[PDB]
Amino acid sequence: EIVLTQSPGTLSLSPGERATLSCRASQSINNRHLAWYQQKRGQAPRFLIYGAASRATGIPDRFSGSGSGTDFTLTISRLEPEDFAVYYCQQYGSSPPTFGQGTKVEIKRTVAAPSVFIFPPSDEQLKSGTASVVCLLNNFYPREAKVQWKVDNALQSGNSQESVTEQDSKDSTYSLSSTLTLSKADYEKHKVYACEVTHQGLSSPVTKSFNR
Amino acid sequence: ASVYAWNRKRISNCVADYSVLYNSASFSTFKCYGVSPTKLNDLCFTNVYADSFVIRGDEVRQIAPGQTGKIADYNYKLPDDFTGCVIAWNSNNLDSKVGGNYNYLYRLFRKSNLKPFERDISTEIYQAGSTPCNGVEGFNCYFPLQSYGFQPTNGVGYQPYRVVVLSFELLHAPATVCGPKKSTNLVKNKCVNFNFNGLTGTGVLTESNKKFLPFQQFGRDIADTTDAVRDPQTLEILDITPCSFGGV
Amino acid sequence: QCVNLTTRTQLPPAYTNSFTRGVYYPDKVFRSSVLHSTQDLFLPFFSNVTWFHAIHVSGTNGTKRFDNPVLPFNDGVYFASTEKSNIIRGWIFGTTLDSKTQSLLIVNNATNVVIKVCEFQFCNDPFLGVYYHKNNKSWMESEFRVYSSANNCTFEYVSQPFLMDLEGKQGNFKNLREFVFKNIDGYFKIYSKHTPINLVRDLPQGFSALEPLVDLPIGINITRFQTLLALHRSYLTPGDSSSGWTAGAAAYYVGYLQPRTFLLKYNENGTITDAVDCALDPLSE
Amino acid sequence: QVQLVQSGAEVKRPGSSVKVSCKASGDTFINYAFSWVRQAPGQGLEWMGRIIPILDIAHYAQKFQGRLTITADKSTDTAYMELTSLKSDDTAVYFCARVFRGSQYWFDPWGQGTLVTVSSASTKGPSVFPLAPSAALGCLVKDYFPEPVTVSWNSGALTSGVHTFPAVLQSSGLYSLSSVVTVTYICNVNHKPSNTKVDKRVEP
Ligand SMILES: *[C@@H]1O[C@H](CO)[C@@H](O)[C@H](O)[C@H]1NC(C)=O
Ligand SMILES: *[C@@H]1O[C@H](CO)[C@@H](O)[C@H](O)[C@H]1NC(C)=O
Ligand SMILES: *[C@@H]1O[C@H](CO)[C@@H](O)[C@H](O)[C@H]1NC(C)=O
Ligand SMILES: *[C@@H]1O[C@H](CO)[C@@H](O)[C@H](O)[C@H]1NC(C)=O
Ligand SMILES: *[C@@H]1O[C@H](CO)[C@@H](O)[C@H](O)[C@H]1NC(C)=O
Repeated sequence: EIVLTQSPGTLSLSPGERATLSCRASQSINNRHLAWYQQKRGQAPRFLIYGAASRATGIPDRFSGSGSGTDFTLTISRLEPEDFAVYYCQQYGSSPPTFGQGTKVEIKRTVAAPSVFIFPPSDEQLKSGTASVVCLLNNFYPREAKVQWKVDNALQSGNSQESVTEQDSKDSTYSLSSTLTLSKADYEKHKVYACEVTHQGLSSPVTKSFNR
Repeated sequence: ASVYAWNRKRISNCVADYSVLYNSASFSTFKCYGVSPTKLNDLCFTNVYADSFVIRGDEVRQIAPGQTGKIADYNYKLPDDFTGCVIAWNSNNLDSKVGGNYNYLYRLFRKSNLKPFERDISTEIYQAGSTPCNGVEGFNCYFPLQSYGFQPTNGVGYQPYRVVVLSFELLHAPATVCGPKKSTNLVKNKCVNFNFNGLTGTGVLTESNKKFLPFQQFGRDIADTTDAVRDPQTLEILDITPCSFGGV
Repeated sequence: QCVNLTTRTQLPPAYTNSFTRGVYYPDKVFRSSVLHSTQDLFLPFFSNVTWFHAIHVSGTNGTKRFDNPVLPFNDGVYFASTEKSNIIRGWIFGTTLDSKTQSLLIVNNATNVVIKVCEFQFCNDPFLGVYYHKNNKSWMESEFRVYSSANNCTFEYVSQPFLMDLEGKQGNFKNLREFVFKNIDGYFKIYSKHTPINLVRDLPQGFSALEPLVDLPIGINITRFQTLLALHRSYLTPGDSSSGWTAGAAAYYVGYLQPRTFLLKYNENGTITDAVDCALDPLSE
Repeated sequence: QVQLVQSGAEVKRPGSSVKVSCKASGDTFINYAFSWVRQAPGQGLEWMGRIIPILDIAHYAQKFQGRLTITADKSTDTAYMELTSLKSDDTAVYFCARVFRGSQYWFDPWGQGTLVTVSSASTKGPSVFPLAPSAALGCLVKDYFPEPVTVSWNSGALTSGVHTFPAVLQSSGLYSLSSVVTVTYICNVNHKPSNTKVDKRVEP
């Protein structure tokens, strides 16, 4: 009645089966007092199920609530392309209404090699202390990735591990950029900057480079 | 206040006058149950109450010993043997608000008949059906308190009427709430009848030079016969002279 | 808060004799050169009243006496206030004093007299107290341990605010404040008579007619009462609140009234000069 | 349920309180209560307060008690959420929702969301860095406080597969709105408060 730790973390495997959305709690829940939600692309959520048994007004029969004790589950039979949002939880049986974390349901994509676009800084931005070298790893499905470089010994830290927030595309591909936020004094001191990423698809897809 | 949270205020140890309320030509209803509408300035009570609440025009009739309705049963229960008096008047000019006056509430749904002189401000979701509501609305469960929604453009039955239900009580304690005791002019040097607080009789009132102690009222002679009294209004000592008599 | 006052020297009490004192005015009637024989509740001449005191000797052990016990109120209480530093400041009348019934509260603090009737939750030892400040030369109030909670009250008689002295002057007692408390037909009558005194103890002989003071609209059942004293907490008494207090110097002569027939002598101005017991000796009979 | 609408993004600085409004269409307002919940990037939804319009009473949580002042406006069917002492950790999307009168309730409808991030330091315009080729079409948009920035490439002539990147919260007045299109063809970058044409021609 105080926490709603979500058991699943990612359901982007395949949108052609059911879901779990297990909303566990430390204390025993009341007589089926749980409310589900649906928030897509960071917008206004929508009410899904009240009482974990009945369907909400306007919500089709494509969903199905289950559970009567503490391990509540939400099964969505015949998952449709529209159901690509984050489902939350609301245990309204206790005094303080608390929420959970959710699960991002998306589509699956291959693990093809990313891109090695390199943009060395010009004289305008070099003397401004921002020797930015943007490198985005485009067209890779798994969010789990560790950006790495070849900054004069093995790699560097901070400037080579920016890891900007990669948005989701229509083909479930992402692109995290690692811009070199270092100063100009350290830029003309290292060796050729090779861009890559630690990934199961290809650990060294580096094709482009720039000396000094 | 509202109908479900009528705030009473007891007033004792005072000289209260009811002539400014009965002879006012400003109140709508002055139905005094039990006691008479007049002669109320001669009944000394122990402590009186004053229940205040705002209801509609068609709900003033429900404030009486013995009635049926949503207000007379679930909101305010007047006892069967009521000795006070109900006072009400129209207040549509200042209570109503253009666009809806949702500041005066009342209770529609309850679970049992209320008892006389009971104030229940509980706001739990009453179960209209047989299933336990457990504190959620939208499952055939209704909220007890409802809004009135006073609007100036309404009939006489949907107008605010401030009701002041004055209650009386004569307990074993000495009566404190008394009536206004009027007085007359000081008639002196004539065979008249005096009507002082504790003394009553006849005689000739004259001037006296006796200086009484500043805590007494009257004084008797050696044979337990009162002869000199003190005026209640002014701190003057009079001399009650026996009115002349004799035989022919 | 209810502070349990400790560190109090225990000793058996004493008893004195009321030498023809406690004869109030029976009725509100004026009379001159008459001998009226009333049948009201008075104090018998040469009675045996209990002698309470509250002193504080500065010896090795001394006598840290603070007498304020609950006494039965049968039909009347004659209360003397022989003191020199305004220690006694009021009483607490009631039946059980457990916040379950109405009780009478009559306090006389430095600001004004507060005569209220309520259902206070009185502590096991209610008392007042002032603290002497050395930095700022003044006698300000310190604590108010009369009660802890307050229910709905039915009477309030807050008088006009004034300022008392509250000084700890030493010497003989110079303030005698007699108080007779009665309860007949509900009306709880209160009598008072302030006469100068120049003695330490052993209340002297002399007649004193107590004039009526108030006729409060009360009548709640009263059976018991106590005493509200005030301790002068100086800078030489350290520790907690139950040990850091000085009893000062005070003594009261609470007595009990009973039905009796007295013969009073009214003077030319309606004042009582002497009285006859008519029950103590055949001469008075 | 009802069509709930909120106010606009009130971007302020730490040390200035604001009050978000929420209209009420459809049915009446003296019959259903409103509430407020925040949604921070990375955090979850935390209940803050719920005011009852008919009873004129409100509630508060255990971590937001005293620091918030939630009122209502029964004249125009609007709810007010005033938060004093807006600290830097109060960056969250505040949603408006209608609840049922009672001890327990659920948020059936939802509002729009208001951004009140307290990071106001200056009003610096966009500074598109001229990314020299090694060698593709890339333009780094940094050194700007106001988050809303429109990115494009020759107004659709080159905008094809341009994956947008959110801005990382820097120290103050700096945001990294990186944007690279897969390979005149200039990167048309605009700004919402002050439209400045800093489009650099660094195509290889
Ligand atoms: C009563 O009123 C009269 C006239 O108003 C006045 O002369 C008199 O002193 C008053 N008495 C008291 C006790 O107030
Ligand atoms: C009467 O007075 C004397 C005087 O000291 C006292 O000792 C005694 O206790 C009192 N009571 C009785 C019953 O003698
Ligand atoms: C009001 O006073 C009466 C008198 O004793 C008491 O019975 C009653 O409980 C009091 N009311 C409250 C709310 O305490
Ligand atoms: C007052 O209380 C006492 C006991 O406390 C009882 O004996 C007496 O009868 C009571 N008197 C009245 C009038 O209730
Ligand atoms: C009685 O009063 C008169 C005048 O009022 C006064 O001269 C006389 O002294 C008084 N008697 C006494 C014993 O005080």
